[PDB]
Amino acid sequence: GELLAQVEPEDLIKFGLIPEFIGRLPVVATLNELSEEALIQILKEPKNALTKQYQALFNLEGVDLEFRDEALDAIAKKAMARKTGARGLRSIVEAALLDTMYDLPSMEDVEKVVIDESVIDGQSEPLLIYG
Amino acid sequence: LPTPHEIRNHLDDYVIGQEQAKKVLAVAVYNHYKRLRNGDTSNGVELGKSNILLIGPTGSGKTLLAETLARLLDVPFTMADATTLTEAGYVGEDVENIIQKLLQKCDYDVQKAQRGIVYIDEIDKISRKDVSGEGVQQALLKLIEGTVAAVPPQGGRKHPQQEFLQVDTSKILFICGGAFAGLDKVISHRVETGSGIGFGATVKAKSDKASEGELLAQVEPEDLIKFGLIPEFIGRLPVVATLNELSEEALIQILKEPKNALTKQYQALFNLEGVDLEFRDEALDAIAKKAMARKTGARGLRSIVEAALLDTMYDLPSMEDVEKVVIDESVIDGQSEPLLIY
Amino acid sequence: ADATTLTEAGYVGEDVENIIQKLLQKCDYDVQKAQRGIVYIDEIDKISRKSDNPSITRDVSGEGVQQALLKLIEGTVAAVPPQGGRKHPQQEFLQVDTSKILFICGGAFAGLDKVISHRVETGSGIGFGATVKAKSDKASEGELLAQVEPEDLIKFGLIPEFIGRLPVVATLNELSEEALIQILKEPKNALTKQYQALFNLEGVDLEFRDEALDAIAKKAMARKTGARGLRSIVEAALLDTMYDLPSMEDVEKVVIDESVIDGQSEPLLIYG
Amino acid sequence: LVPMVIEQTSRGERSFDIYSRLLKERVIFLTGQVEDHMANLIVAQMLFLEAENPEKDIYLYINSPGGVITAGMSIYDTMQFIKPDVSTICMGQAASMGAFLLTAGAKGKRFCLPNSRVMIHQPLGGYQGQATDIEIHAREILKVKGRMNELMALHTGQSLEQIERDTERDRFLSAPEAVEYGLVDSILTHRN
Amino acid sequence: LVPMVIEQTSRGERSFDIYSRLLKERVIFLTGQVEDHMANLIVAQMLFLEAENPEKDIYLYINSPGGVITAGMSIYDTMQFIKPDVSTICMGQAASMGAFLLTAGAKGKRFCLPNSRVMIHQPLGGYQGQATDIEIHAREILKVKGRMNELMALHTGQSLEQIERDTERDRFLSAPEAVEYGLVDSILTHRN
Amino acid sequence: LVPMVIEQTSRGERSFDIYSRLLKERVIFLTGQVEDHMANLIVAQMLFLEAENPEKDIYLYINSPGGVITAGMSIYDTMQFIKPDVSTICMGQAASMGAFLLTAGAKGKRFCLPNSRVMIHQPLGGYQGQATDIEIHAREILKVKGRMNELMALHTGQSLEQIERDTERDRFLSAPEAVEYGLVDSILTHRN
Ligand SMILES: Nc1ncnc2c1ncn2[C@@H]1O[C@H](COP(=O)(O)OP(=O)(O)O)[C@@H](O)[C@H]1O
Repeated sequence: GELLAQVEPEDLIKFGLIPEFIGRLPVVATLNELSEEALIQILKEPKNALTKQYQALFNLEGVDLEFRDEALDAIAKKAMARKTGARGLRSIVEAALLDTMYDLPSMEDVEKVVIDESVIDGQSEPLLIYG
Repeated sequence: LPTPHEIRNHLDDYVIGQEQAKKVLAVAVYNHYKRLRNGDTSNGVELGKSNILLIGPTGSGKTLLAETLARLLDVPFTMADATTLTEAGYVGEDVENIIQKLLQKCDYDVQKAQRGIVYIDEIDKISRKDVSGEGVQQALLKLIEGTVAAVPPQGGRKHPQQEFLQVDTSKILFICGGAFAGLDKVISHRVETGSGIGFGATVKAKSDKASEGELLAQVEPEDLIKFGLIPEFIGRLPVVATLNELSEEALIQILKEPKNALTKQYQALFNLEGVDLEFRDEALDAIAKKAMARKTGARGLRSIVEAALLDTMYDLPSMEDVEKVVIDESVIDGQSEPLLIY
Repeated sequence: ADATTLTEAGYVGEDVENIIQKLLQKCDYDVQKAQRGIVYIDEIDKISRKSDNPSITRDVSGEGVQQALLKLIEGTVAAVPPQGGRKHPQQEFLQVDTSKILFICGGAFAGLDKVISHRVETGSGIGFGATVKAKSDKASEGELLAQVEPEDLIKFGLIPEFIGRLPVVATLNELSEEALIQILKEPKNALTKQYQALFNLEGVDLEFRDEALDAIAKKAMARKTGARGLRSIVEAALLDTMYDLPSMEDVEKVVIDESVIDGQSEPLLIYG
Repeated sequence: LVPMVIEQTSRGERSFDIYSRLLKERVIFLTGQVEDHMANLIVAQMLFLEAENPEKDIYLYINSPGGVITAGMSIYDTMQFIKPDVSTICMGQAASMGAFLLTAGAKGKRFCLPNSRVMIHQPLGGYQGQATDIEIHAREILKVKGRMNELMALHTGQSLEQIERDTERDRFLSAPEAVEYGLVDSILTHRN
Repeated sequence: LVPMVIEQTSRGERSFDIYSRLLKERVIFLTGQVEDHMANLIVAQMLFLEAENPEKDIYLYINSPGGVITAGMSIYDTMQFIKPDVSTICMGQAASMGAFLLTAGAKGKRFCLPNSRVMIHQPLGGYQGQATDIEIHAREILKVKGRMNELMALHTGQSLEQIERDTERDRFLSAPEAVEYGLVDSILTHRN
Repeated sequence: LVPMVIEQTSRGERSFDIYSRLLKERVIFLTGQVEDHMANLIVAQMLFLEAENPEKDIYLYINSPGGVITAGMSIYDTMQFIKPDVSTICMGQAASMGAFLLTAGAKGKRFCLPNSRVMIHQPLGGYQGQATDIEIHAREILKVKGRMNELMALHTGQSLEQIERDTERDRFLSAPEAVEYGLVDSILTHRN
């Protein structure tokens, strides 16, 4: 982000852009990639949130779905490494929950599902509530 | 018709300095229009075209002069980069595309295109050492002297199942401008008597860059030949002009003297809401000093001023009872915000 | 036509057949008229080979252009669209035979003089054994070009078959002070005459002097800019003059002196 | 090893030796004992620059504890013959021959560094052989001394008798003393 | 053998020796005995960098067990003459001439490695011949000592008396001790 | 002579000497007696690599019967100064100076071949002249002995007293013995 702040129209001209067009826009604004905290909000704050989408699917099956703040932090960290943006978040969730959905309807006497941070990493398995 | 003095005063309103260069452009445009307007040629003698050559360092307002002349007239104007051009059989860029851009400006009007003023930028970086190199320039030969050029009917990709219109370039004035790096050194060896890298030899430590501009005024065709340009192109351009570089004093003038000045634009915006804007002389000098220190150029000046005013203009509409805004050196550095009058 | 634009078939560069298309435009797409037309080619030296004898890679801009022109110059049918392929069915591409179409090639050759000088240069060997002294004398560029032969052109990078199509070869010479001086006034559309007309329309007369032309010619040949350099010197001397000429009035005649060209004087104005 | 430097030009980048690069700027280096082999190299450098620009001055740096007198005469006569003015600068030290060539530069273009040393002494030579043969060789060394003093007096501007007395025995002149004695004109203490 | 390095530039790729590559970055190497040939090479490199850009500082690495004084003064006068500042760095050892040039750097831009050693001693010279000639040479070397000691005190900032006594005999100054003496401003141990 | 090799690049093939090709891979060769010329050459390579990549490691091969200490200290300080970790590998022999450089390698990046010899002995030197001059020179070498032993104990990890006792006389340590002493961290026998 620091490099973007020290940007001038000459830099754009060097890229191979006509100077006349660059002169029509005398105002420039800079942004920055989402951070760990920003990804957490984007994960649940929007109405059509990624977490809410999967929760509806689990609710449709009749099982409750829960998420942990610690696990969500790891997901944001992995997305930053991939630097694929918000869309990459969907891929991360699909990979961790791939095995779960495969055998989720097979199981019976299940009322709620709990996900741990270790489950996201792949070392642990998703916790299931039986009763 | 307008006389050269009229164009001089006009350019002076939007340009500061370059007196010699301004005279050349005015005379050339005036003479070219007289030839174009006198198409009947009552006398048996046939008039001939003339070309303009501009030599000046980067950030010398070369494009500004071309745009100002084009704005002052109703003929179409086009800007192009010589480096992009390539010889036939290469990736695809050709000299014919240059005429296509001109036609697009005049809505594919062949008659209007003939009266248009074509301009070339960054002529440097292409010269004799296969690679295109000088070959790209060779294609321009026929264009400068005048020749028919095939262009698509409606500015579309070349298709065999279509015809290409012919545009005669025998009446299109060409203005070739570019920044030459190292030409001053060649000229110095020719005209100046110095021992270069010597204990007693003069060195460019005095920081008097103004001398460089004066040296460029003594440019001759032989100097261009040493640069690597082929003698055909130098001969095709009979008129040559030199533009010096900007200085701290001159830069201060550009901030307020031009009609479309940077400071005047902000002042108009501020007084439009009812709050006066005052630019201290010290702050203006510091702005020019910062750009020269970082060699950002005339373009970078806008960004420097925008940094200080951005924060101020955001909070100004919040409060009321504001009469005047005073900018100081601290505001430029950012240590303290500009004071307001209540 | 421009030889640089021409390239081998099947490439982005302009096709050789397009040259014949231009000729048709002049005669309103008349095939019969084009068959007896005249064609001029410029800067033909650019397509010459540049040490491409090994043929490491095919040169579409160089040797390739020559090969395509071999049969065209001799004479053959050329398929050119009448109106850029108006309709696919019944296209009827114009067949323009070039057996009777004259072709004139022209171009400035750099280094050819040295090639001719080497061939003309004598000397079988070096040392006491040499029976010939190898005496030579300096010759002008025009003189060497007159002795040109097809063998010399081949070494420049031209195919022998190509030069064989041009039986007659004509050479040109450089210019001198007398030639440049005459060119400034003798031709109809002379440089000096053009400026006189530009000044006459404004109610102003202009006159030149022989001494001024001498300095102009010397400056032109001193800069090595050819005849085109003349314009640069003339405009540079009259720049300040015409910069303010429309401002004042009551001026009937202008006189240029030799000192004016040197930059230590100014043109003399005559008031009526 | 001699380091390499690249000179950037419009034509393109080229590589030259540090000594070769300075030669392009009319700078010649005189270093070490003076002999026929190095003198011919300096003479060639001078003649090469004269043809390139007979109006641009030439700068000669001298740092050497003297050497052969014969080799110096070829350099001295070459500087006075060519049209350009040859500037001489003393770096480190300048013995009899180094000083003779130093003061032999163009008037008003002779410089000396602040801590440079100068030394002037009579010709040193010897011969072994017959008494008759020794007489011939003895005459030449005396004649060389007289001619050298007259040339020094002309360039330095001092009287011929004064030069002979000063050159009779080893005499050391510092940078200020050199200016006072006329060997050099000024001292390039700083860039400006 | 000297290795060759490849430098990537916008114009293309060029191959230079290790010593020539560092020269582009305003770096000069002073190694071995100080003589007229190596000294004239350093002078050329200094003048070459001044012409390129006389604003950036120049770095001089010194590692040498002394040498001749005339060759060294040509470097000292050159460093003070040129407008840009010359930064001296001591690696290995630095004898009288290596120390005289080390302390002669711009104030605030003198460094020494932690284990590097320094040494300062008076001029060493001798002459054999007539009694009269011996007096001339004896006074000459003594004057050189005074000039060196005066300049040493000026750069070091120590009193002239201290410089004379300390330089009377060989004085091995460690990197920390050298900073106290004022030969070098600071000691470079780790980057950043 | 030195053989030439070819480096296949996407643009084209380049020719380099066997020693220059390995330099691109951050490999430096320390062969023969240590001196100022060879040491300054290694220092330049170390700095040149730090600029190209200040994060990758550097490998230093040592095979030499020792040499000068001052020339070696410039290499040691250069290794500890630069940010990259300098890996030291002993091939065949490692004398007193070579051993000091070998132990100076970064922790966990020190290796030696199985049939490799190491030697550690106190600094050797001599001076002749006046009795007073002898004493001052003796103090310098004694200080060097203490400084070398102190630094040796630091990197090796052995107590300073143990190092002083062992380095008092020549001690030949084989590759396994060297690991126990702590001069190295591991042994390379086969490629995994
Ligand atoms: N002499 C001048 N008068 C007015 N403005 C100038 C002048 N020189 C430069 N400028 C300003 O510099 C800006 C950029 O100029 P630029 O087109 O980069 O010059 P060049 O083409 O010589 O590089 C322009 O917006 C122009 O307002």
